[PDB]
Amino acid sequence: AECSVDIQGNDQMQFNTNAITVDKSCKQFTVNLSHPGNLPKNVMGHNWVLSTAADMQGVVTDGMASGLDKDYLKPDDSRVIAHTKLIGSGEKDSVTFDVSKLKEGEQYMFFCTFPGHSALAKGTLTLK
Amino acid sequence: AECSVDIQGNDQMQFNTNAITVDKSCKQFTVNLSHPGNLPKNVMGHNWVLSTAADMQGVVTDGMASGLDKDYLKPDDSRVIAHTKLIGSGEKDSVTFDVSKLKEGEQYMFFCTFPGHSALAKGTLTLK
Amino acid sequence: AECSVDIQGNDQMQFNTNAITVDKSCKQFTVNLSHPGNLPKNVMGHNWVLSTAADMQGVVTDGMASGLDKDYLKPDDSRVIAHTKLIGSGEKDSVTFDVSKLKEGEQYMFFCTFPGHSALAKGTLTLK
Amino acid sequence: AECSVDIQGNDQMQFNTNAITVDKSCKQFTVNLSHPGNLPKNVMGHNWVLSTAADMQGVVTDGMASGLDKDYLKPDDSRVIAHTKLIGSGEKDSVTFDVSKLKEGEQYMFFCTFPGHSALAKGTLTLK
Ligand SMILES: [Cu+2]
Ligand SMILES: [Cu+2]
Ligand SMILES: [Cu+2]
Ligand SMILES: [Cu+2]
Repeated sequence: AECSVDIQGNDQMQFNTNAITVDKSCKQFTVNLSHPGNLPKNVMGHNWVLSTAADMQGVVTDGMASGLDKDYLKPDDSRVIAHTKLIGSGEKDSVTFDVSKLKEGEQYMFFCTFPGHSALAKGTLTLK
Repeated sequence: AECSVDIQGNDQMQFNTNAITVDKSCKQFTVNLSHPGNLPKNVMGHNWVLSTAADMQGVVTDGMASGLDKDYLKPDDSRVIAHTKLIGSGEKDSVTFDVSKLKEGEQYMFFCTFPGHSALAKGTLTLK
Repeated sequence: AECSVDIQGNDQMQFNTNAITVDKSCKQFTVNLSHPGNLPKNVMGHNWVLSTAADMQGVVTDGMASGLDKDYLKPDDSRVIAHTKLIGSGEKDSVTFDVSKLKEGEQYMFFCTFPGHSALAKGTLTLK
Repeated sequence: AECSVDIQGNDQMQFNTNAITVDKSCKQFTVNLSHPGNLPKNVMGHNWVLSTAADMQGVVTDGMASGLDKDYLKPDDSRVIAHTKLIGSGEKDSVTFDVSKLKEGEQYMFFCTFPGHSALAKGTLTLK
């Protein structure tokens, strides 16, 4: 709703939304991430990473290899189209990206690369 | 925001929120349920049912035994503090209840009784 | 035992195993799927689909959108190495595939494509 | 078989079984829990906790509130029949409990109380 959306990751390992639609008339899109819980990020940390559906698995695996101090994301990973930092309850982070990076007819997924969170903390994103 | 909350159950079998806090000032609390996907009621129907944490297994068990035709809810189930109807994508329902029916100190859960849905589609609710 | 395995998917959305080793000496491999429970296909159907971990997410998304008549799988989805049928309480289905469809140094996943189940009904398959 | 069982919690948040049968003639029952993968206790610890299916939601909730130094278990929780302690990969722990604490007929669930894991790491236990 407009060119930005507010996403929350909570203490049950879930995102409040599992589907995002990005309007073609948006030059950029902004994702605002908050964490509505009471748990630290060493325990229940969440980021919002975006890649094609096909790349999801790879990013996730490489990322949990990198650890906390690297936000569970592989540095200079060319498959991550856009991402937030990893936060804990009470923290916030936003990222804006170019909608011209996405393309009509490809399937993208967004998820949390923190170990195992991606089973539930994921959702589709489409250019519409 | 105020004495009411908007909950949405989607196609990935989840609620947008897994924690609700009802303020003591509320005379009545309202829940507005929605189904943002595009899957039908028979495949992915969702309801919002409230019971003490203690009663959740029974309501959910007795409920899935009841069937689609009965919104998967034991008719006249006494353990059910409040509930909506089961809806499919595109539909809505609300339920309002007296806060006098809840008590401080007790633990309640809200959940969906459509077969298997309460594993992910559930949450806590407290009178604070 | 041999080049086959017997797997059950219950009314709680769980397969009875998380991992399947496929011995390199088998020419064909056969999975015999059963569904212990009282819930029907349309409500709790279970299939066993196999793909590389990388292709899984897309198989799932595309299958969700295919409908029951299609066993929630996309017709002629080239990413599906093999699959059973969607079966409900009390039914059985088997499938046999050539182990040459499999390469080692590839991670495989098995899962059910029925709406919302893939988060719980999944496991790994390794050509060992 | 007989009076013990060996279960594993992996790095995908899954137990290697979803059902356990406790022979009514065993006088004590021992559960051996190990943790295969590569991740640590704070990112993916697993404990083995047993309670009636009724009491499960409440033990799980009071548990995550208890913190990692309490193994995500409320102490002296009268609802916990038996439990191991939380362990990371590479670890192991056992618990032997008195089969006279169980009653045939009544349903039991075992599960991990680590934040958001019980949704995936859970199963039933029956006295036979
Ligand atoms: Cu996360
Ligand atoms: Cu539901
Ligand atoms: Cu299934
Ligand atoms: Cu665990």
